Amino acid sequence: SIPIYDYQIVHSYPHDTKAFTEGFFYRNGYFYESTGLNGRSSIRKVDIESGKTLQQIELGKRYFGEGISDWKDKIVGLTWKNGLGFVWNIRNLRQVRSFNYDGEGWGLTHNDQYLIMSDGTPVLRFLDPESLTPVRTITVTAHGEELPELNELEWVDGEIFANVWQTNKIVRIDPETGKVTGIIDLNGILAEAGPLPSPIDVLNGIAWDKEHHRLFVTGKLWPKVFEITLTQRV
Ligand SMILES: [Ca+2]
Repeated sequence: SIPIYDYQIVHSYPHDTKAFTEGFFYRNGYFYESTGLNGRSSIRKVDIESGKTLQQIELGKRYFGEGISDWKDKIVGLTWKNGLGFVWNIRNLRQVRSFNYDGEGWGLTHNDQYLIMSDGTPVLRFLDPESLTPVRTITVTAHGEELPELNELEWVDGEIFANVWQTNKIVRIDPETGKVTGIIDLNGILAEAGPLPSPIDVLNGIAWDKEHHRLFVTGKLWPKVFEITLTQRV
């Protein structure tokens, strides 16, 4: 019953083959990426066409960054094992706040009212953007069963898209119910990426350009970001 979507590549853009993508979004014509880079973690503003960095901060050695999302004129970021997050001004990525949260923090996105965070479990949390505390909590299910390993997130036209860690699939989640209503199958997309680096890591990172309706997907150490369209299979 859950429709499956196949992809068509519209464009491929260069992606840093050393970049362990942990957070990824599109804003004001650019990509913003939270990356692990050889043991340390950075937040970068990236030119889409060239994949080159325009602006970057490197987090303190005590912290390792995970999901990031814009909120108004801020960027909000999660961490790997710190149980805390950060808020930066978007202009110069100056840190303005730290906040605590429960458990782990993997992917982060937002809709018009809330930040939405995953943590590698089936559970998604909707944060009040001022208090940065959970005001709604939902459990994600596919075929009526809990779906764990939810990672990078993106709000796309009223749905929550999520990477499922260790797979080449992206689930489309009904935000009212937590039910998976569609599955995007990206298996085989690496065969269309050109020469691959060694090592290479997993699919992870979804961004959405609301103005032009461009959907972008990438992965850890992946040599490309793909702009893709979707068609329902069968
Ligand atoms: Ca995202």
